[PDB]
Amino acid sequence: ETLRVDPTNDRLSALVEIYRMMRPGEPPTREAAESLFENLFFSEDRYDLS
Amino acid sequence: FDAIKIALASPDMIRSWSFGEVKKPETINYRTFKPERDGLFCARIFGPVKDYECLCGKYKRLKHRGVICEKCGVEVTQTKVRRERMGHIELASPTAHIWFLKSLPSRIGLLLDMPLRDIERVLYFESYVVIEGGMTNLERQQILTEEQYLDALEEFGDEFDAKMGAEAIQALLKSMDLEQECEQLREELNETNSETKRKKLTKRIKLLEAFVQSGNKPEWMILTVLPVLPPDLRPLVPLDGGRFATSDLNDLYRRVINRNNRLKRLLDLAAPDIIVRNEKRMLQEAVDALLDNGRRGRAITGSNKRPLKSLADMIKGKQGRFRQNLLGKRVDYSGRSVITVGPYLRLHQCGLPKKMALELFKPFIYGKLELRGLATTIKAAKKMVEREEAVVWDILDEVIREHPVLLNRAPTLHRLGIQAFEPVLIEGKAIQLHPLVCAAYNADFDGDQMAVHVPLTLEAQLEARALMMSTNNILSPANGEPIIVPSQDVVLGLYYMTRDCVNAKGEGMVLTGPKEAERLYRSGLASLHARVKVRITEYEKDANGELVAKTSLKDTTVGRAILWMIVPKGLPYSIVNQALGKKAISKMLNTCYRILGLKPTVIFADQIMYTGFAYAARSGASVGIDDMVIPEKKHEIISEAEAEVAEIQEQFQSGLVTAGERYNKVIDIWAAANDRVSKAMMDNLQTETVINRDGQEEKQVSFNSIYMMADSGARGSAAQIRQLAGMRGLMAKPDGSIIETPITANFREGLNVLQYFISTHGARKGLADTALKTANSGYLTRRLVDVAQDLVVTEDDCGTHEGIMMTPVIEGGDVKEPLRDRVLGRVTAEDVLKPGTADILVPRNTLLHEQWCDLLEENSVDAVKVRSVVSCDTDFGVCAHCYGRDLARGHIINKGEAIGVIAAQSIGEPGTQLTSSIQVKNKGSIKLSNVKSVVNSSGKLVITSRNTELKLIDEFGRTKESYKVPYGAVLAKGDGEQVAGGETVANWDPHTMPVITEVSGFVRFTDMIDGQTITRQTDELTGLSSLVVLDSAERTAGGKDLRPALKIVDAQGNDVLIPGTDMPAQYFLPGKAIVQLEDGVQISSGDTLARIPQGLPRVADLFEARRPKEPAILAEISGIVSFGKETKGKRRLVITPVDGSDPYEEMIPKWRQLNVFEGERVERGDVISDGPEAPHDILRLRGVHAVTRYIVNEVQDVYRLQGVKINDKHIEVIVRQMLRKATIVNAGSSDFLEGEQVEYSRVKIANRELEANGKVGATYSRDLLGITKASLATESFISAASFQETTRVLTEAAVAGKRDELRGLKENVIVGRLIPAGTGYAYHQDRMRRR
Amino acid sequence: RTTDPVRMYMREMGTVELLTREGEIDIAKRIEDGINQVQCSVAEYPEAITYLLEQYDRVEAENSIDPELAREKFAELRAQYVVTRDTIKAKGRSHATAQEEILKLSEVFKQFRLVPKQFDYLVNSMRVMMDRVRTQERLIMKLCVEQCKMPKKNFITLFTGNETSDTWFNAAIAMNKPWSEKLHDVSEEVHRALQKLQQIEEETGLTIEQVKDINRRMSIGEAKARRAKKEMVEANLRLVISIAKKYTNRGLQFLDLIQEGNIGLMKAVDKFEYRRGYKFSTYATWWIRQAITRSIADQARTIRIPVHMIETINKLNRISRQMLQEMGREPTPEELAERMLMPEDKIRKVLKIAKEPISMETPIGDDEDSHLGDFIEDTTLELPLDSATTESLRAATHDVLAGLTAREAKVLRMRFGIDMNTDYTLEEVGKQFDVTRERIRQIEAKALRKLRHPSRSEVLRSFLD
Ligand SMILES: [Mg+2]
Ligand SMILES: [Zn+2]
Ligand SMILES: [Zn+2]
Repeated sequence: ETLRVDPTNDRLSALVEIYRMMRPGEPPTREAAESLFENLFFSEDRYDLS
Repeated sequence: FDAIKIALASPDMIRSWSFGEVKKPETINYRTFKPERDGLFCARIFGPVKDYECLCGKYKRLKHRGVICEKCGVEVTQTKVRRERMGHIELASPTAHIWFLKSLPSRIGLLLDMPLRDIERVLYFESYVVIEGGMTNLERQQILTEEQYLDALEEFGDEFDAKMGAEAIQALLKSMDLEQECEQLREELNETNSETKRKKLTKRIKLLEAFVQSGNKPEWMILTVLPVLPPDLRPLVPLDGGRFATSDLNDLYRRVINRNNRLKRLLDLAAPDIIVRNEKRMLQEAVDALLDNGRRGRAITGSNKRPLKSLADMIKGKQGRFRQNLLGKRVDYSGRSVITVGPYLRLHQCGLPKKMALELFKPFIYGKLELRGLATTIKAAKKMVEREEAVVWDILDEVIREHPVLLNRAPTLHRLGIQAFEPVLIEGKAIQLHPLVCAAYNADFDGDQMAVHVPLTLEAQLEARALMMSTNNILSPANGEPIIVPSQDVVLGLYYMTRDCVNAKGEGMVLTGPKEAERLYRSGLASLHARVKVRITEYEKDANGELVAKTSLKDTTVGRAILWMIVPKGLPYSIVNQALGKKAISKMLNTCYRILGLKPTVIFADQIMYTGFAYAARSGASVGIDDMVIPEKKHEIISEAEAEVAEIQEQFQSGLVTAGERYNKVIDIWAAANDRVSKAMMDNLQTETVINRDGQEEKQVSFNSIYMMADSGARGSAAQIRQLAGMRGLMAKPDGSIIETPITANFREGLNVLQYFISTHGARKGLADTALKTANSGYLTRRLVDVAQDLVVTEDDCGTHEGIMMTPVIEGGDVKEPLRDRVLGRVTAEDVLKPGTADILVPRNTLLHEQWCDLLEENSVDAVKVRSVVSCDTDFGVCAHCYGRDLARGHIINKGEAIGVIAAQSIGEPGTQLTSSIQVKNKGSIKLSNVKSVVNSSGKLVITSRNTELKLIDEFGRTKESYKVPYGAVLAKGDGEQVAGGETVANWDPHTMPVITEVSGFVRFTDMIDGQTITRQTDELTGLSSLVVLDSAERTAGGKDLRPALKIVDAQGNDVLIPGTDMPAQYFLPGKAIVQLEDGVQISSGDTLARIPQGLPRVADLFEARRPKEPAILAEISGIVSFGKETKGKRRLVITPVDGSDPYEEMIPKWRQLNVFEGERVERGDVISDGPEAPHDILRLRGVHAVTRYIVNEVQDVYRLQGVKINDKHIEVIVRQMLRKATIVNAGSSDFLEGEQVEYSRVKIANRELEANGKVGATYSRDLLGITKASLATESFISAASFQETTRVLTEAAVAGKRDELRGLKENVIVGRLIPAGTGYAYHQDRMRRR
Repeated sequence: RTTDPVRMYMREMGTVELLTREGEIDIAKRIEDGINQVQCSVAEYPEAITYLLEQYDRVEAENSIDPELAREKFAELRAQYVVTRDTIKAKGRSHATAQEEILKLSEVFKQFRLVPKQFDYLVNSMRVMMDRVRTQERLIMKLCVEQCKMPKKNFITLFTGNETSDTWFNAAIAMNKPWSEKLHDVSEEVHRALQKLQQIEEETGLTIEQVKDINRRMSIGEAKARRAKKEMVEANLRLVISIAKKYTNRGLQFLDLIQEGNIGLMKAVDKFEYRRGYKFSTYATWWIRQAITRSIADQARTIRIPVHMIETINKLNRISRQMLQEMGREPTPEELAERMLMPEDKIRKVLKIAKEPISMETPIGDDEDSHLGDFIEDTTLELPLDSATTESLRAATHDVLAGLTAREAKVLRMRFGIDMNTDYTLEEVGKQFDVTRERIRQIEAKALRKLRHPSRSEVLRSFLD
C-alpha cells in the first residue's frame, strides 16, 4: 500500500522527491540532492549517537 | 465623541496623517542622544525629546510654541506629540498588506474568486497576471507563468498588458469595476441553482456590498505607503546599565526603510528585472514580517535568536496589547500583600497596615494635611510622611474611616473574589481579612498576594460603600445559597456549641433563657452539652412586618440558647434545634435573608462569627491518634479480602474465567470490602459508649474529634474520613483504569512504599488535573465572558407572553433537585395555577421569593411556566421582569445589572473543583407519552413505538419519577394503576432491540429469495429458526435492487393493514434480522420476531456545541422515513411526510442503531441516531425553548454531579447569547442567506412588518454558533478584536467599515469611558438620548 | 509553491546558467559592444561637439596620458563641425556628401578619456531631448487621435513624411474630411507646438527623422547593454551567495547582504574595464565586500554608527580576540589602546557603543508571562512633587501677587512668564509701561524686599524643597 501510492520510483526523482519535502521551492540537481541526503542522514557532522 | 468608525486607509489619508515623512534609516546619533535630520525618531517628523526643548538648543522654555526652527525643522511643543505623529515612508513600489493576504480567510481572494495558491504565485514574483487582453484567451484574472508571459509577448505584443507582483494586483483591484461587478454577481448568485456555490458567492457579494456601502475601495486594501508607529510608543530609551533599550519593531521598520532605500537606489540605477523583482519581493516579505511575522514565512530573528514582535504579535492573546495593557492593566494605588486573620472585626471591616496605608493613601494624606492646617505645602507633608511623625498616624486614622477600599485576590475565581472593605489601622505589614468572606474568595491563608485598590473620587467611594461592600451581598451570584456562610473553623465551633450529650453534667437545671445559658456556661459549673428545657423568647413576622412575642419551653441544649442570644428576633427556632451542619447553617442564613432582610443579617453573621470564635477558643477540638480510632474488626476484613482474592487467583489459574473477568471480580470484591470497612469505621465512629445520668449504657452522636468534621461537613466529606480511618477505596491508573490491588492499610497504620506509590499515582493525576483543567476553565471563562458582552437590563418588562416549561431531572435514577430551588428567583411568564384546573393564585409577572416558593411547595406542583431571557423581544439586553431576581440582592433586579458577566463568573466559579431492569423507587400511577400500547396474550402490555417515556405521578399530582424507554419493551402494569416501589415494571432485554409486531394474524414470508437476498441457516441454540437473513455487508446486490421486507399478512393470500392507520402490514428487513418464527402460525399482537443488537472538556464542548465524536441526527418532519439509495456503507436517508417537505433527503454515516425503520411513522424532531446529540439540528428543528431546556437540564446536572448547585439562569443567558447571530431564509430586508444578528433581525421586523406594510420577507432561522464563533460575529468590532484572532476579525472589520456604536459593556471598557451597565446605564440613558 | 523568498530566489538563480572563462570574456565583450554602440552613436549627435568644447574649456585650466594630447585631440571635432555646418544646414538638408561629412565627424571620435561623470551629461541631455520630442508627439496624438474623429492609423502615414513645415497640418484636412474641418479650434496648440519643433530642429541643425533614428539607436544600444548587464549579474549570483558566508552574523538577514552585494556587483560591472585582462570575480570581490561592509555599518545596528567607527571597532574586536588567544584572560582596554595606537578614552568610548539595544520582547524573567517594557523608568516623570507643586505654587503666586495692588505684579508676571506665553526681559516690559529698564528693576527689587521677609510669604518660603 506504500508502493501503490509512491510519488516517484527512480532513485534520482525519489531523492529529489525528498528535497522538495525538506527544502521546498528550490529545484535541485542530482549531486545537490545527494549531498543533502548524506548531510541529513549519514554524516558524522550532523548525526551522532556515541 | 460617542462612536468608533473604522475603514480602510487611503494614501491621501496617510498623507494627511503624516505631518512629516521619513526617508533615512537612522534612528538617533550614537555619541549624542539626539536624532539628526529625517530619521526614525527625528524632531522634524515626530517632535522634540523633552517638554518645550528643541534639537540644537535654540528655542525652548515656552518662548516658541508654534514656530518651526529653520535649522532642523523641529516644532517646539510637548512630548505628547510623539505619541500621535505618523509615518509616510515613501515606498518606491507598492507592496502587499499581509493582514489582507495570508489571513484565514484571506479576504483578497474571496473578493476575486482566486485561490490562495495563485495569490502566492502572483504576489511572490514568480508568475504574471493580465488585467485585460485584446483576445478572449488572455481574460481577466488569468495566472500566467514567465514562459507563458514570453509566449503572450511574442504572440500579442502591445495588445495585452501583464505585469507581475503587487503593482499588477493593485491595478487589477483598482480598475476592475465598482458596482457593475456587484450587480452581475448579485444576479448570477440567484441565477444559478446550487448549494456549494451559494455558500461563497453570497459571502463575496456581502463583502462587495460592504465595500460599496462603507465607502471603501479595494485600492485602499493594498499598501502603497507605510506609516510608522509613533516613536514614543517604540522608545529607544537609555536604560540604567549602560546599553540602550530598543524595540524589535524599530528593527523591523529600519529593515523596511532600508529595503525601500535599496529599491529607490535600484530604480534610478537602471536595474535588471531579476534584482528589482527580488527587491519588491523582499520589501513584501519585510512588511509581512513587520505586520504579522508568523504568516508569510519564517519568523525574523534578531541578536538574541528570538522571533521578533510584529504588529500582529503586539495584539495577540494574553501577551498582546489588549489582555496585558488595555483590558487587564496594571493600576496605581494597588498594594500587593498577603492575607491574615482579623477575627475582632465586622463583616464590612478589614485590616490594613499603617505603612501600606501611609504610602498608599498619599494624595489623601496630603489633602487632609493641607485642609487641616497641620502641613504648609506638599513636600513638607512628604517629609512628615518620610520621617513618620506622630500626627500623621492620627490623620491617617481620620482619613481611613468612612473610606472604603477594594480588596482583590489575584486571580479571582468569581464575582465575590473581589469586593470592597472599610479598613481599620493595625500594625504589621499585612491585611487582616474577615474570615466569613474567605469562602467567597476561595482564598485560604496560603500567602495569597492580594491587591488592595483605592477608589479615589466620591462616585467610586460611594460605589464601594453602598454597592460592593461585603455588607451589601450575603448571597452568591451563582446560587441562592450563601457562599459567605460560616466557614470551617467557625462552623466547627458552632457545631461544638449546638452538640448534645447523654451524661450532660449540667443536668436538671432549667435555664431562664439565653442569658442564664451563657452565664452557666461561662461560670464553669455547667458544660456546653446539657439536654435541658430553656424558656426562649422567639418572634415571627406573620403579619406585614409585625413581630409577635411568645415564650415557651423547648427540648434543646444550652449552647443553642447561647447562639440564640446572637440570633436576632425574626428567626424561628425550627432552624436552631437541629444538629446545625454547614448546609443547615446555609439554610439558616438563607431563611434569615428571606425573613429579616439585609439589615439584621450582617450583624447576625458578625455575632455568629464572634460567638463561633469565642466558643471554638473554649472548645478544644483537637484531632489525635486515639481520636482517629481504628475499627476493631479491621484486620478480619483485610483477611477475608485476602482469602477472596486468593479464591479469585485460584479461579483464574484453574481455567474457568479470563483475566478481564478476573479484574472485574477483584474490583467488585475490593469495592465490597471497602464498603464493609467504611460501614465498620462509621459504626465505630458515630457510636460512643457514654454513661447516662444514672448507671446505664446508651449510645448517641459521638464526641470524637473527627466526627465533628465528618457529620457537620466542616472541612471534608465522608470519603476523606473513610480513606483516613479506613482503607482507601480506589486509585487512578495513568491509562484510565483502576489498580487491582487497593491500599489495605490506612493513614494511621501507615502506608507502605509500594502503597504510597499507588496512592501518589492518583494523587499526581489529580494534581495534574488541577494544574491543567482549571486553567482550561479559566480560558473557558475568558470564552464565555466575550459572548455575553452586551446583556444589560435596559427596560423593565416587554410584551413577549412566552416562556419555558420548567421541570426537574429524574433522568435514570431518582430525583436530584426539587422545583423550589430550580425556579428560585425566576419570574413566571403566564398565570400559572394548581395541577387542578382552578384557583389561579400566581399573577402574570411576579418573582419567586418567600411567601411564593413555600406556597408552591405546600402544593403538589411539577411543572410551571417561567419567563426567560431567550424569549425576550428587546435588543442589546433583556428586561428586568423577564430575567427574574438578581441573586446577590434578593429583590426586583435593577435596570443596569449586567447579567452576562454575572453568568460568566458563575460558570467560572466551580472550575477549580470540577477536576433493562427498570425498578421504581416510589409509589404512583403509570403514565406514558406518545402512546402506542396493546395487550398481548400473556397479561402484559408491549410497546410498539419509540418515543414512549415512562413517568410516575402519585395521588398528589407531581412527577416524582420518570424514565426514558426505548422501542421494544414490555410493561408489567397498565396506564393508571397505583404501583409500589422496588418492583420492575419494564421488562426488555438490554442487549438487543426487538422488532415486535402489533399485527395479530398469520405469518407469511413474502418478497424474499433464499440465496440472493436472504439465506437458509438454522440456529443451533434452541432449534427455532426459519428463512433468516445475515448482515448487509455479506449480502449481494439482490437487496440493493429489491427491498427485503416482512409483510406479516394472513396465510390465505389476502393482505391486512395496521389497526389504526391505513398502511398495509409490511415490516422492513434490516441487517441482523434473524427471525425466530415460522410461517402459518397465528401470532398475536405483541410477539417478538428477531434480535437486533444496539467532564469539563464535555462542558466546553457542550458550550461550544460544534460537533460531538458521534453526531446524533434527528428526524425533520413527521411522516414516513425511508431509505434512498441502498447501503453502500454510508449511502443516504429520505424523509417523506404526508403534508411536508417530500423530496428532502438526509445522510446517515453509521447504521449501528436505527430507532425507526425505513418506512414507519415518526414525529417531527424525533431521535434517529443514538449517542451524544449535536445541538445544531436540535435548534434547526425544535425551538429555543427546547434547546435551552435541554442545556439547563444537562450541563446543570453535570455541575450538580460534582457536588455544587448553580442557578439555571446563568447557564441560560449564555445559551441565549450563543444564538445571537441567526440565518435569514428569504430576501427582502437585508439579504437572502446571510448570517445576521438577532438585533438586526428584530430592527427589520419592527420597521417593515409592524406598521409600514405586510411581509417583505423577515423570517429567519436561529443558529447556535461556537463560543469562538459567536465572539467573531458580534455587530460591535472593538470587543470582538480582543478575544482571539484579532488579525482575522480586525481585517473583517476594516474591509467592511463596521462603525461601532459602543452599545455593549466591554466596548466602553476598551475605549475607556463609562460602561453602559450598572451606574453607567443611567449615564448612557442620557448619552444615547442626546445624540 | 513555497513560503521562503530566498529559496525561490535560488530557484530564479538556477533558472539562468553560469559562465565559464570564455563565457565570462564573451559577456565582457557584449558589455563592450553595448558601451561602444552608444559611444559611436553619440558621435553623430550635434551636442557632442559642444560637450567636447566645454570639456576642452574645463581641461584648459588643468596611468594617465599627457594633457597636451587632451589639448590637441579635443579641437578637431570643432573644425569638422564648422566645415560640416555649411552643408548639413545650408544648401539643403537632404544631401549625400553632408552625410559623408557626418560620418567623417563620427569616425574621429575615439579620443575618449572616459570619465563616469562626463558620460552622464550627454546621456541626460539626449534623454531630455528625446523626452521633449516624445511629449511633442504625445500632445500631437492627444490633439489628433482623440479629437477630430480619426484613429491612430490616420496619423502615422502623415507623421513619418516630413514633420518639419506646415504641410502635415493641412495634410490632416485632406480631400473631404467633414469630421476634421475644425481648423482654428485645433490650430492654437498645434502650430505653437510646431514652432517649438522648428526651433528644436534649428537648435540641433538636423531634420527630425535623423535624430529620431539616432535616438532609436540610443534605445537599442541601451537595451542591449541592459540585457548584457542582466546576464552578467545573473551569472554571478553564485559569487554573492558564496561570499556571504563570512558575514552571516546575527545583525542582518541573508537577503539584505545578498541584495547589497547585487548593487556592488552592478557598480563593478561599469567599474570592471576588462581590457587589463583580469577576471570579474577577483575585482568584483572587493566591490561586493565593500557593499557588505557598508550594509553591516549602516544597518545591523539600531544606533547607526558610521563606517569608519565600524572599521575601528572591528579592528578592536579582532585585536581583542588576538589578545584573548595570546593571553587567555579578559582583554583590558590598556593593551588594546596601546596596540591600537589610540588614547584609552577613545577606546572606552567606542567600547561603550558596543551592540544593538536589548529588544522589548526578551524573557528577562523565568517564564514567558512578563517580557521587557514592564521595567523601564519614565523619562517624562510626573512625581508627587512634579504634579502637585507645579500647580500649587502657581496658585500660591496667584494668591500672593494678587495682594500686590499696583503694576509691580503686572510687570512681574511677564518678567518670568507667569500666566503669559512669551517670557520678556526688562526692555520688552518697558515698552508696554516703563521704557527705562532700571525703573522695572527697582520695582522688582522693591517687590523682592517685600517678599523676602518671613512674615507673610512663609507659604512661599516653604516651597523651597
Ligand atoms: Mg492560593
Ligand atoms: Zn533645534
Ligand atoms: Zn423583556
